[PDB]
Amino acid sequence: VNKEALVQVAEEVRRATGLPVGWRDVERTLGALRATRDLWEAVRLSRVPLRFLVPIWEGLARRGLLRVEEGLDLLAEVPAPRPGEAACPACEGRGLVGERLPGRAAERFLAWAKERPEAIQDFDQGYVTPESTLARVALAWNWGDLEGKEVLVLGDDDLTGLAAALTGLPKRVVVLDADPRIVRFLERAAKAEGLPLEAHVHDLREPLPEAWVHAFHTFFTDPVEGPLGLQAFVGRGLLALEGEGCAGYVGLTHVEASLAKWADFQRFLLENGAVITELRDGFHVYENWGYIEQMRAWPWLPVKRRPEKPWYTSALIRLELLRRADLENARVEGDLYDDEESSTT
Amino acid sequence: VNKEALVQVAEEVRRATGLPVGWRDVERTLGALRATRDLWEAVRLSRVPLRFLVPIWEGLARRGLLRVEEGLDLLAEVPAPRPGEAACPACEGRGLVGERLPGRAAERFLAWAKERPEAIQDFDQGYVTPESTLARVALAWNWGDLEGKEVLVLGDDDLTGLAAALTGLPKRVVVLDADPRIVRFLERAAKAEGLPLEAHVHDLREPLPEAWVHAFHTFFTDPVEGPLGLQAFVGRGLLALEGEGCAGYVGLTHVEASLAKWADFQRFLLENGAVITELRDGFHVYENWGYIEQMRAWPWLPVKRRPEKPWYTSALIRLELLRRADLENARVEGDLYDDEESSTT
Ligand SMILES: CSC[C@H]1O[C@@H](n2cnc3c(N)ncnc32)[C@H](O)[C@@H]1O
Ligand SMILES: CSC[C@H]1O[C@@H](n2cnc3c(N)ncnc32)[C@H](O)[C@@H]1O
Ligand SMILES: NCCCCN(CCCN)CCCN
Ligand SMILES: NCCCCN(CCCN)CCCN
Ligand SMILES: [Fe+3]
Repeated sequence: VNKEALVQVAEEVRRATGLPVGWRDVERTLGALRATRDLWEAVRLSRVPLRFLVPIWEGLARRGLLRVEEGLDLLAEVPAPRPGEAACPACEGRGLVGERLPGRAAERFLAWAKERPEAIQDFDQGYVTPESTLARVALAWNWGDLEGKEVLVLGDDDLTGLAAALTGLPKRVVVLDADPRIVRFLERAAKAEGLPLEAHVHDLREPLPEAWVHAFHTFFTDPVEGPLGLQAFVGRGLLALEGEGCAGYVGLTHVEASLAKWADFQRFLLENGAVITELRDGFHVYENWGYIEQMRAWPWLPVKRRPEKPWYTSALIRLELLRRADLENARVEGDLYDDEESSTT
Repeated sequence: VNKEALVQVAEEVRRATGLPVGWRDVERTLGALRATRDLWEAVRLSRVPLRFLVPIWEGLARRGLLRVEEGLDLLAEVPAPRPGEAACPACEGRGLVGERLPGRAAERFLAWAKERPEAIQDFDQGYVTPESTLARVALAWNWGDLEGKEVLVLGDDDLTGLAAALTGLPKRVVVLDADPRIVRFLERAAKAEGLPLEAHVHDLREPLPEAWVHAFHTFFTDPVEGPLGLQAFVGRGLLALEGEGCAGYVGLTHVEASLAKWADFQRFLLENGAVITELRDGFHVYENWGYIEQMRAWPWLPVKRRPEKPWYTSALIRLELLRRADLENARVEGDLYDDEESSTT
């Protein structure tokens, strides 16, 4: 197997699906398979969308390069790099450790996370590990985006708002979520701990209310990944920021977003006056959600076994505004949970 | 002292200098000074250009907010966050570690580093610590940008090329540098260790030779940071990549580049076919160079004592091409080593 084989597998998939699948996506697919035969692990190692993975694995099987039988087994020596093991074990490759946060935030957060609302399918929910929440908050601590600042959290299954509020740092934390279970849990924690934390039921398919426009120094979001998802979560965040000097924290996956779409996201940020100052790939590790068998991709999977360990991960982005973001504050139209590269909804 | 003072301090500096100095840079300046009396540590904690910090420190002193003597001491309570301390100590916040590299590369690189050429001012040199180099290469290993790949290094006081060769992963490594000392050291190492590693004297102000155009899968550079430096090094590197699916690794400082120049750099990348997949800020720690008292900024400093520990740092950026970059291969006109934001030449 040689380099042109990778090119032809991609073009074939590009022809069937209309999606931006290139040869390096095929290389990555094969590279992961050098290290694992487990489907979920292959996904984690690959950094390719699950929507691309399925037809690539099938194209590869058609050519006799891959055996699909209770696992994904390579049949040939391949022209693809093996995954390297360079990640720092002490911080799981993050570079940041939440244990270091003040106000004993890390230990107090673990107590709350034990009673957290379970992830549900209606809102594309699936929460990150506690260490991932605490480290995302620690990035914001390190960049001076918590202390004395007004913090907005757009969707909060991860409980970032709680973690941010437990540090003692923020002036206040406001959390928006469509799910009353998350709002109520946050309001129970706020009252029990004495935290300057409020939470409100709001569906981000509808415009951001005027109280929250240009009213915050810092936002966090781990959003749905459409262009619709970027209108519903990130565009709203940008509009919520007062302006120059305000910062945003954004989750970004490979599983549901290609590099062509990472580039569309980055171009959206740069054209609306922001700049990226951190992009830590693989920063968030997700806890397995209960509804995996009900997602769109499940019937497509070549091997179907419930995962037993984490496999879904995302990058953490920090952006900062160089000027005020005057974006439209419009309704989302179209199905937020049906992006063409989505798979876990 | 309210936020409007922060804005006035920035507006004065901006008006005096013509440079993009904003309120958040003044907040960052002050935030750092909450945490240290030491000028070099204040630079490291600030994330502000030294060309900015000098006049901000002077503007603060003029308003009776900062005492400047054998240390920098704040004279009032200030609305500025204290920088957080959540970096993982194990990997110095990078998330990556060199020790696991293949070929026993870490251990072998350390021994060659002991005899490295010392940094000279003629070429704006200043090498990162050995672990910074190794971690930079390890990021490339984790992203599959070394194994069976053709690697170009554009400038190499850091000896990234030797470190990458020592893994035994690349197909080959080509190093270009204007300094014959760097070239000759690499040749000797290549010969002694039997590595597929070659080095050539080349001045990046001149066109990339045709034999290196669109010839590589991976490049590394830690470049001079003007518009011009970014054209001589990064624009060359992009031209050197074959195209879609190829990777670049770029060092980018706060010390000599503002957030506005970071945003100009990011837009350059995105409009030339690239996408950022990693941006780890503060990844590289730099060893203190000999000619510090002959650098441009030295007479500007409000206190003048040799640094006893590291203070200059830079981000590590990973870019990937979504398509071929067809940039011009023209001669770079102007003064490479005299960018408006430069301070360490
Ligand atoms: C997208 S999953 C991250 C979070 O955003 C929330 N979320 C998902 N969809 C919406 C929506 N349309 N409006 C508001 N919050 C949402 C979820 O309930 C979860 O806490
Ligand atoms: C910017 S310093 C990093 C490296 O680039 C090299 N360098 C600096 N200027 C040039 C140039 N004009 N052409 C090639 N290499 C350069 C230095 O010798 C060093 O090893
Ligand atoms: N469907 C469960 C996985 C959700 C991942 N995130 C969506 C990103 C892809 N569009 C939301 C996670 C919130 N913590
Ligand atoms: N003048 C000494 C400091 C120069 C910094 N540059 C050194 C590059 C080689 N390691 C890098 C600036 C970041 N692009
Ligand atoms: Fe670490």
